[PDB]
Amino acid sequence: FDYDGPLMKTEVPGPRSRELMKQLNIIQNAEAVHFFCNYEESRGNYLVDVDGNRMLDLYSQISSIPIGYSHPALVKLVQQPQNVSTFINRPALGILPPENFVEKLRESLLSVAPKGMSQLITMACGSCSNENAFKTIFMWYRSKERGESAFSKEELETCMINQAPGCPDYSILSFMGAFHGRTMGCLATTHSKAIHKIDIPSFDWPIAPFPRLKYPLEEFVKENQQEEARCLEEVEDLIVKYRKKKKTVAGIIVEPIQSEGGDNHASDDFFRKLRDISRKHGCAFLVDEVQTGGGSTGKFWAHEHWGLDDPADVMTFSKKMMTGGFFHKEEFRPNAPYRIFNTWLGDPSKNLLLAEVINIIKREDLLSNAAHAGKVLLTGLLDLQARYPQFISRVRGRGTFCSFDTPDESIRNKLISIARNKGVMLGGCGDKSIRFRPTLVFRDHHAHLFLNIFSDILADF
Amino acid sequence: FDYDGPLMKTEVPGPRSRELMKQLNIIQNAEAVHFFCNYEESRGNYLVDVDGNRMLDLYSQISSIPIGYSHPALVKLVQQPQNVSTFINRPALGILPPENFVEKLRESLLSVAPKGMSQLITMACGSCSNENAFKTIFMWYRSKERGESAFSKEELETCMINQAPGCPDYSILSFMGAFHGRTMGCLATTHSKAIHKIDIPSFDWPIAPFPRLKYPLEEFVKENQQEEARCLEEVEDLIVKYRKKKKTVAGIIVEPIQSEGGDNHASDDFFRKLRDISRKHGCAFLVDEVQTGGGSTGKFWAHEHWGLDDPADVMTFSKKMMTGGFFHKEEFRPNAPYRIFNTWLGDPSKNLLLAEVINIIKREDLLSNAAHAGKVLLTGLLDLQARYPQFISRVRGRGTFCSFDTPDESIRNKLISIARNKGVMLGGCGDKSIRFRPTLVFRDHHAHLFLNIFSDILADF
Ligand code: FES
Repeated sequence: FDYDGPLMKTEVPGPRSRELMKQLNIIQNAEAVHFFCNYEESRGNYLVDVDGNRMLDLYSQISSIPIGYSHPALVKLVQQPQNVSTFINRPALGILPPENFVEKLRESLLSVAPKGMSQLITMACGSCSNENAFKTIFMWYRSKERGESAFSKEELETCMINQAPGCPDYSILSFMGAFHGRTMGCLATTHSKAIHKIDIPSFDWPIAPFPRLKYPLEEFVKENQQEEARCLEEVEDLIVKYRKKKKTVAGIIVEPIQSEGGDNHASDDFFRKLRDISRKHGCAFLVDEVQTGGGSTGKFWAHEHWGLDDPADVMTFSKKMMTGGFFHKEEFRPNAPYRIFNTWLGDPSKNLLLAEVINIIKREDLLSNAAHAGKVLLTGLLDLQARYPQFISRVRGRGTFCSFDTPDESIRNKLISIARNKGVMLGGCGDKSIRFRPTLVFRDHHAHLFLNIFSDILADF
Repeated sequence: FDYDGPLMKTEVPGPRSRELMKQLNIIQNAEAVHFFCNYEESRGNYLVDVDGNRMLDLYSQISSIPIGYSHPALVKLVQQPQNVSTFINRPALGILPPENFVEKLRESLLSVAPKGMSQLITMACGSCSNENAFKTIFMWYRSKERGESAFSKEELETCMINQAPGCPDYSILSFMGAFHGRTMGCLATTHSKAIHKIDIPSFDWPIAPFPRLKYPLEEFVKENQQEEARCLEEVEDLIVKYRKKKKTVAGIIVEPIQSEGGDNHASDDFFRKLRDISRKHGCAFLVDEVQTGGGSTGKFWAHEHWGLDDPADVMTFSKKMMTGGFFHKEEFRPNAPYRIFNTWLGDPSKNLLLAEVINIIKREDLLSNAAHAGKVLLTGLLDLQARYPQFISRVRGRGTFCSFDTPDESIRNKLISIARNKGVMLGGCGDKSIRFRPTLVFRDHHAHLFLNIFSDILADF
């Protein structure tokens, strides 16, 4: 169920990982590879590599492993003879769903629907979740402008050759620091790192500032309100400007906490006021919970903290949820089939696993546990921040979704490398931040284990 | 392995399907659903629905099931204890690949690499395959223009805010009638049906005509030559035109047989000459084999019929291949990591299945089987075309990738509906075509089962 602590045999990557990396690098650029893994031996919060190292994994495959490695409840699912068909007969779900499709959706995604959103479409990853949410929003916007009218002859002819009016020049507004995926639509709304964006054609869509809070929060209450207000004003200005340019903003996308761009937080007030700005200008409000969703902030969806009855029009998800997709309000339901569509629309085998994951999260109270273990973690980070101000700053988080900055990227990288060799896997986000993304079976004692290991690391650093 | 023929109990959709379709329609638009399926009872070439109907399936989940339903070799894989981890521990493949990653690629995709393409990146579907192929091509074209110069100050700045020169105004040339996926980059190269395109923002990229062959091929040799030469000229004119527009064509994307757009074929000669045009103007030649790939034309990749040692720069695949991805030439390898990247990059459980699928295709000589079973099907279609000229025209195919036209969409849909009630599932493409996409365990005797059912339908029509 759970190993007792990490156990290191070699530096990481070790000799066997380096050999496999060399082989992989023949067929593709393999420079991003950290090391090669023995998933069969990995269990709970512990990842085992091919050199026999066992590390405490606080990165969880870029936040996508919900209840740990080799979870016994999922092992038993794969072992049931009745589930074999689900793994080897993949349907074109849009046209030929399996008998249990709706019941399995009730056991899983529908049991955790966000407030106000009765509709659900499934997708296989976070990028096609967001792309199809964009499309759903453009279709809804044009519907407001035209319907209940038929498509015009001119629209139908021009859309086949990539021309207006069939292909409108509408826009989605996004934020600096955002990350929403890397397919060409998503990528236009992504503003994380130059290397993600460069040499790829884009869209002239509006880009607003996301707030940069000053820390510690109790000392900058007024400065941070002013910063949030200034950003809200620029959002509203942009929407007016792009309407004048004939590039109407049909929707606004935002993450509840910006991840890849550097764990940027903002107050619940900011998001509430942003939701209002959205409604006020007839913009669909798209909340991207691909990384924040699934419980690590202490609530199943992070937008739940805003306490709104109408938090959004569309919400996308993936990663911990195993499958992707988006919930949406009834009024965003496409008016005809084959507009939001692709071959597979997810995968029933992922829904099979997700239903059991959701069952475990509920039965074992793991939302509460993330709040609790996350408070232990953050408390400890604040203490190390106090004791090592020359290395640690802007300690921040919600639930286990925590982070801090280091003075620069070289130190960030050195700390992550040292930590890994000591048995703890950490992720970097932004320039010089270190981020935590523990699985949902991360408990108090894992937090205390990390803190005691990292404390020793700082003392020797 | 397989039943002996279809066995119908009810109209399709029957009462239990119509009840499930009503439930699903509460949570999403379910108007595209044909019926609900019992995949556990489905076997080989036969799909069984929830009302107990057993249909000969000649659509195979939109040409994505490679060796039929519930194949016993695939059943065995899921039953093996050693494989449980591959199904429940999904890795972030770009950073933390499993120990067997490279070896399982040697057992599967690399054992069928196209000529001249040493590189391989995996993706989870056809859309992100084509999206990342576009990006790979744009990065390559820019590298041609700048290398050995590094990224300029201005580029690194402008790319973060969606502007040139960081974000170039390059284009991908695509063909009328094409289908390449529905994410916003793919969608700009798709020109299949207005319903796919309407109300979605697009890119101003060049669109060339795809040859429309006249049948019988034997009576139109000169005209078909001239038609292809006309299209080739128009492609080359578009590349020149768009270079002047300062919207340089970085690549050309084409299907070896256009599927969704209406099963449009062209000669092998046309494709060789198109490949040469691409090279001549320094465009990458991107061949989309998401639907034609995996054996049904008699060769593993449909471009293999062209007989070239250098058939393309990049080739994408998905559907029958279980996983997506693209092969490409070494000169197209990304210079830096994190440019072509996403969380999952495919799924090792699909590679596990695909290695076994490829083993079966080889051991059971299924490429040659598809050429033979396809010839028998096409011979029978030609006979029906001679006997029923009021309903059947332009019979055409390669391997089991066959199709014919009916007089109008209304008749097409009625014939599909009648055939389904008589035990055979067919697909449509374009305005008024009926298409065949049988699985690779479709045999000459299944061709005759279909032909005899369809002959009775046509006599009573
Ligand atoms: S774009 Fe989501 S799986 Fe391909």
